[PDB]
Amino acid sequence: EGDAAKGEKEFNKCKACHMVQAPDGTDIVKGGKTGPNLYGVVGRKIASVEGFKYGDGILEVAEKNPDMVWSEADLIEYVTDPKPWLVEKTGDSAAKTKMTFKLGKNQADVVAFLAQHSP
Ligand code: HEC
Repeated sequence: EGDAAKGEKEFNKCKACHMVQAPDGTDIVKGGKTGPNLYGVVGRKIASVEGFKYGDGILEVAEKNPDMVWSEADLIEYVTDPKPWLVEKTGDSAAKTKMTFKLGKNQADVVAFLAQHSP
């Protein structure tokens, strides 16, 4: 539904904290390590990157929904603002988020870009 080409450019806003790197080490987008690798994130189980120290809130969503993977819809909501997304799922207004960056536009496009590299 989104446009991956605009998504790729907008992802510049994410790359301070996230890379897109394939399992063989191929860099699609070089980025930081503060947040998890986002290669393959679309259709991935929520908070499931081994070795990453996730916050308590996103782990609670995964524990409550053990089979739940990132849908495009959920990704669009989460990247808009992680906090209300966690609050809705956990029912805890104090739910912890390690990510507070907000993307108020072009969300579907960034998600389309990520989907192109979630083969
Ligand atoms: C650092 C300041 C960040 C920026 C800028 C962006 N994100 Fe992020 N992200 C960050 C952290 C520390 C975490 C872990 C969250 C937690 O509470 O543990 C995340 C997480 C995500 C996820 C979920 C990944 C998973 O494996 O489940 C996604 C899908 C995600 N981030 C996407 C994303 C995008 C698209 C960004 C730019 C618009 C972006 N993040 C910015 C840290 C940081």
